[PDB]
Amino acid sequence: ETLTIPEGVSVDIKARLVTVKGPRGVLKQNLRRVDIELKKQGNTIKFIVWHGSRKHNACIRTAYSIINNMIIGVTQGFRYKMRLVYININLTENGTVVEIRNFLGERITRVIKCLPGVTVSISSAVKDEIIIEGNSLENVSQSAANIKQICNVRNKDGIYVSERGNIE
RNA sequence: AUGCCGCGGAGCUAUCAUCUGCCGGAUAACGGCUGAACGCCUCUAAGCCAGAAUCCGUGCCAGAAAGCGACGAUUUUUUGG
Repeated sequence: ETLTIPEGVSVDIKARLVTVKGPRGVLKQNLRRVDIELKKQGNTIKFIVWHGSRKHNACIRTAYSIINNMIIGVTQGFRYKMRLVYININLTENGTVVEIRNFLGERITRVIKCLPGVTVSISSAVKDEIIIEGNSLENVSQSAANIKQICNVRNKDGIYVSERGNIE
């Protein structure tokens, strides 16, 4: 369990931080969640443990898995497919905020502001599918979950969601 | 002991009259995201969102008579300063 580092990646450890750099951009996360020592070998990262408890088995895994996500985020995307199921539905909003209209004919108009590093490009490749992309896996999925949650139906057709993937 | 009756300005007064009465934050229940342990799964393990007439504020009332600031003039040619 010594994950390595690809070409053109600068991993730095500083007060339990991960700040990997990449041509796609910069993406960082606070890792003040693991009480296990971190050692940087230059081309690989190793998580030594010493007589840990049961919770130590989880922590090294959680630190490891989040480590892997930063590495994929160097020069790879995190595209998510959306779905619009229906009264028809429409999306019209600019920038990193998304608005929904005619959701089951409701007069209300909702607003959804995506987290930094998550962008919508109002896809037109196919009917009823808007790609959402970015590097931060947490924010990219969090923005997508926010759109689904706010598109709620009360009392009781249901509105589902498509698959995932990578881009770039 | 306001003698009695009509009207009676002013004032007082009427849900018998008229005017005026917000939006911010943190949450509960509960629901999602990144993610494990228990090599899979799963909202939880750290964390991040969303969230009620709830709670805390801004707003409204008082203003500490022993909380405080800015500013003005400083007994007038007697006498005091």
